[PDB]
Amino acid sequence: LCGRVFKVGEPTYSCRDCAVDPTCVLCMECFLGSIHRDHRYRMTTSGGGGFCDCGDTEAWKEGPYCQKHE
Ligand SMILES: [Zn+2]
Ligand SMILES: [Zn+2]
Ligand SMILES: [Zn+2]
Repeated sequence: LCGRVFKVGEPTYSCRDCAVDPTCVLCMECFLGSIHRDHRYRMTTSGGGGFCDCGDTEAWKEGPYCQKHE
């Protein structure tokens, strides 16, 4: 699993099509290797803290894993 903890200023990505709720997010590496880069995504700059949800089926209605972690 990715598990990346976001640092100050780091971009986080959600998918408006696949996220189960708005707290479901991916780090940049997982987002760019995921199906969601072709979807309606939303980038929010992190203030630090929280973690990447790559791999969590309860976080994503489709495409829970990126190509690196699948
Ligand atoms: Zn990640
Ligand atoms: Zn990943
Ligand atoms: Zn998506």
